[PDB]
Amino acid sequence: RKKRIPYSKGQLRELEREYAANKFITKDKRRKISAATSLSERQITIWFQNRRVKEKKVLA
DNA sequence: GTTGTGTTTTACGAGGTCC
DNA sequence: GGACCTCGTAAAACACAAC
Repeated sequence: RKKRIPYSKGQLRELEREYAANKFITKDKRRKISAATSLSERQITIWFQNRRVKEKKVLA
């Protein structure tokens, strides 16, 4: 705990790209995106959790 | 050029599901 | 008995208004 570190443009690109392809992360694509983005698997799992909330919220 | 103040983006854990 | 996602929460870090 904690501390709040925003994700860079490059990381989000990669994360948004895979999400646009499949909303849900696999274990294999998770460890691929980690290597490519240098983000932790945990961070990635969390961003995905939070990204689904957003897609849900934004329906309006 | 900065004080208002929403809203959004990262964490995390109780609560419950699926192996 | 951990891996994991419904929602809830908390606070960083924006995004606008304004005088």
